[PDB]
Amino acid sequence: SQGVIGIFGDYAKAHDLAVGEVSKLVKKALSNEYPQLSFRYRDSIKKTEINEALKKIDPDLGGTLFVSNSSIKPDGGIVEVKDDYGEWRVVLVAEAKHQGKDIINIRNGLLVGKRGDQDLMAAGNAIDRSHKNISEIANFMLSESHFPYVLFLEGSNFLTENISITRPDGRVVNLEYNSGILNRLDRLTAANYGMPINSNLCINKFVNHKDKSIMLQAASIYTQGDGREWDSKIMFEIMFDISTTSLRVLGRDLFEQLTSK
Amino acid sequence: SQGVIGIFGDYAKAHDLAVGEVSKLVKKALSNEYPQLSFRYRDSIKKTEINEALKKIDPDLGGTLFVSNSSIKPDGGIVEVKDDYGEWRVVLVAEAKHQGKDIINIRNGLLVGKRGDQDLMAAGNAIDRSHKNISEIANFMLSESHFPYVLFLEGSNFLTENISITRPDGRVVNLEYNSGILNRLDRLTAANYGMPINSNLCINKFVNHKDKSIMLQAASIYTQGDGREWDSKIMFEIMFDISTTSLRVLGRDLFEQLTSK
DNA sequence: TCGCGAATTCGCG
DNA sequence: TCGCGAATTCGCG
Repeated sequence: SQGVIGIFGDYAKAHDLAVGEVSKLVKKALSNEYPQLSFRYRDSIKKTEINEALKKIDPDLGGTLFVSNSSIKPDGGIVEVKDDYGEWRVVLVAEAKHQGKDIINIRNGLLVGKRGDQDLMAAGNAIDRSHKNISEIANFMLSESHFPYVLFLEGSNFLTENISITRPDGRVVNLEYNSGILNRLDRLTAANYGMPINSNLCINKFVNHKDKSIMLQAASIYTQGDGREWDSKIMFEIMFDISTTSLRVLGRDLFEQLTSK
Repeated sequence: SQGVIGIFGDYAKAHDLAVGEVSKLVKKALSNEYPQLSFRYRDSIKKTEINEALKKIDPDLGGTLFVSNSSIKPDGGIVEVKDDYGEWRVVLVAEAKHQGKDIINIRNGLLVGKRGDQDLMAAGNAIDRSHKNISEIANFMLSESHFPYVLFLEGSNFLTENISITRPDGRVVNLEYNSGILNRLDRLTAANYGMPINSNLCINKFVNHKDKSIMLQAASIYTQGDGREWDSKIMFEIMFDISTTSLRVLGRDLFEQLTSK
């Protein structure tokens, strides 16, 4: 709670900064707050890197590639920091997804459906893709104790409250939030193991079962619950919060740089 | 290696059985081989179940649902067995995916692309969806030591060798296997942590890092490497193999039923 | 070049 | 009914 983020946030709002530009601005704020630490922003990671990180855990892992310069490209990029051993440690990965143009149709008068008949459109499964990148960055961070992955959802397919949109003929159509003809929110909940959405799940839980002990890598899933678009200021504050808690977890491998610089 | 599967396999080939009907036939073979064990086949699992399995690991897990009767429906169903405590243990989950209709276009004469110009079509990312279900059944089986998930890939987007298709005008067009304009095989490799495709990865590896010890749940990804469709006999034999090794892992909780029945 | 992402309508039980 | 899956063309750097 250092005040400087109040100025940064109002900058984002004053410019309608998308997720990618907000993560770039988060890097700026971080280096402003921690001037002796070294941050950077990437817009992609190559599969070779991920595989290289994998076989460092176990020799039999990470031994596959079919397209040589294949890569993943989170539309909000990766913010990293440099630790005391010169290694780069990811402190933020962000992505922003959209589904369900229903509120647009109902705001206007366009009747959708197979025969121009429907008010609503049966929600599709495109949002299932979001699990691939989460898997990639999870495997990338399989040796870290923090998973700083933030997903930002938007659209009529991601409602957490009931909303009423009125047509150009006075017709109030109602979007019922828990309706399985619209709500695709459940399609993401496997990523944080059914832990709460709209919350920062950055620090990894360790759960057991038998002698079977294991680590969970949960993603932070945030929803514009009322159908509207995201406020860049809030989007910014969330990312700053998830990145700082990442820095808290990295605190051991950052000490030298912070005390002697 | 009990012979009976030779007859079963030739049955599948003689009928072109899709993945779902092959898994149903696998159940039949299993109960034929293990007549004192109790198997069953489901075609879906409800999110409530998955959440119920999750909070059995940790109280804070599995506490989310937005659509009440939301479910997942692997197009090859789930084969289970009943253990000595009356509990049902999944021994097989199978799914079959398709991408890249290129070999059809080149077999015929249809030039694709924005202006009816191209021989090839730039491969899309629909195959990324396959990670959701893998996540769901992984969370479902987070307390098991075996992950019996088999994925069957088919299409010009999943080639492991170079193939040559000749047009109705003598034109040999060549599909180069490691071409990143066609090959989407890398889009699955996060599921088995870069371990070998076309192999049975059913038994879970335990890898460490610090004191940080963890369990990996790797999916079996099989490819029709030469673009063609799957032979139901082989598809069958693979599923039977992955399911039996599942039974091997369950061997402790199955003893009573096998010795006293 | 090459390789990555976007998220869509609608069928089906 | 309601809710799940299918996998597609093509833009963009």
